[PDB]
Amino acid sequence: GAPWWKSAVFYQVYPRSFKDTNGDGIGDFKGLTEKLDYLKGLGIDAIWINPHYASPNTDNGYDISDYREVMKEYGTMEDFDRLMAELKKRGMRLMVDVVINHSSDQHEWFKSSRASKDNPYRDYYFWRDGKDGHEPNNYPSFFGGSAWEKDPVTGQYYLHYFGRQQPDLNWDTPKLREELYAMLRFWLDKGVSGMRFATVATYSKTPGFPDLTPEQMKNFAEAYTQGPNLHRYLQEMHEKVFDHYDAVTAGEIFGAPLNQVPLFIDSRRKELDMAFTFDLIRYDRALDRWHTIPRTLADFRQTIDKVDAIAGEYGWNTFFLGNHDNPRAVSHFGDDRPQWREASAKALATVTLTQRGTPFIFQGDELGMTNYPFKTLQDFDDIEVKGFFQDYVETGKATAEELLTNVALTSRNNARTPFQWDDSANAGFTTGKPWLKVNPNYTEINAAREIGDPKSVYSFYRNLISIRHETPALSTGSYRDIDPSNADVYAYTRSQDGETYLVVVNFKAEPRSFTLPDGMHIAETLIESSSPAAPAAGAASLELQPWQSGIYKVK
Ligand SMILES: OC[C@H]1O[C@H](O)[C@H](O)[C@@H](O)[C@@H]1O
Ligand SMILES: [Ca+2]
Repeated sequence: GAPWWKSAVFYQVYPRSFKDTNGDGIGDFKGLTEKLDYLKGLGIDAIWINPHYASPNTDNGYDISDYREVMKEYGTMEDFDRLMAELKKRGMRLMVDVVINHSSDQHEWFKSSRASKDNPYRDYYFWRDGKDGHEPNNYPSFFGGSAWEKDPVTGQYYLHYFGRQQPDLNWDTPKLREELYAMLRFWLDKGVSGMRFATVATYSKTPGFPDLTPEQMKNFAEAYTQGPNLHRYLQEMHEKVFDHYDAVTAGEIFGAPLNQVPLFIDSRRKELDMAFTFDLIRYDRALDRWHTIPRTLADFRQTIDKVDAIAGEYGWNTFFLGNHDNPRAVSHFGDDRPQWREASAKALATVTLTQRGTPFIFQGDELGMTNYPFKTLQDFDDIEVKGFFQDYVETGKATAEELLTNVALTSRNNARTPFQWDDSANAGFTTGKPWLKVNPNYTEINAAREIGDPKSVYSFYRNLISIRHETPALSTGSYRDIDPSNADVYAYTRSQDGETYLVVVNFKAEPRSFTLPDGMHIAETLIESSSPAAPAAGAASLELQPWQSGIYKVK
């Protein structure tokens, strides 16, 4: 049979922005725990939570200062234990985020490492002499400036691919590997069902740290995935940790060329179980990560087809249209204008829930939440944007205005505005002042309004989750794009054990038709959105309303 995770629907919870229960304006574990019935009723099998560890929060949990303690803002270890127990009560599973490319610079390992060149923890991190009067080499940081920071305590520089307060951990050091493996066991021994490995493809660094070529410089995120020992380390982690448990692992394979993805997820390789890739969600992002490039449905569907191709007989993909690092799904891939938001959000739900792979729904997407109307500099506050200011505005490459107009569309804060529970003060997320403002559209878009409405985005998601669960081909079926070149109507089949389903989604705000492949006809209509009526049994074609979606069994 297929592992539970291949037929699961996951929901991602960004705990900081999901539900606050003590009026400090930051979401927490008690808030999440209080909302499990809501997630269970939606039909969710397992939740992935963003990092929940002790953290100075320079990067909202991705800078961890103690891997064996809970972040103070979310609660205590007891609250974490209660979350797990309450999930388990409901037959639901927890996946946690694992951030072991780097720690906080406040982690005690780093506090020791920096003390001297002979410190026992010195090689828990990468320390190098400057060269030619400046940095060890020309590596840039994702979060601005050089990836090398001089520490005058020793006069050497340490490596940080991300923030200056996120020094990279040195996987070449076996005692470091052993500490990380022991840390992973600490959490898995508590009963955690899954682990998502953040930036998993950057763990291996190239011996000697030679300069990037100017080609590599223009795509340094890819260069940082090419360390010669990467798969050696992932295999060791599996041997020493995951072989001993039954937790699912997922890698956030950021930066890596798609053709390398099989090395991470082929089950025979004993590395990771499934891939988060970024080819789709960044399919319209420029190399600088902040400009957008126009794309069409043909580019969208062709990327999916390529990502599907790298999950062979033995590999497996996740599928997602949003996460805490990206704009809102309906804003990004749909049409978020008041007249099309609901219709297009339903369309994208149909896509999400009928893809081959394990779908992850990001918190709020089931309501049709949208991008935020940024109005002030403060609205954009985020370490990555601070870095774009450093790299692009201080250097005179762009004005602040150019940067913010563009980051309005791409800002990670679009995804981090509080979840909109109801139409009370701050959409019911907090009784205090939320850490990020609530989107003003919460008067219209909120869970309490949608749950009771048969025609809401929520109810559609719920109904799609039910259909997928009921229908094996829709989870583990083969996938085939009916016409990769079509830029109007996305259509595809899922097949398993001699049953074939057809998914058809108009991405245009206009009527369009669709002719089924010769020899194929409609047998039954499982569900549709924005349709006035279902096709007649035997139909060789369909008339589509704007943004209409449907799933059909064919014959
Ligand atoms: O840790 C640095 C970054 O790593 C991953 O890309 C995370 O998904 C992102 O939120 C984080 O800032
Ligand atoms: Ca709180």
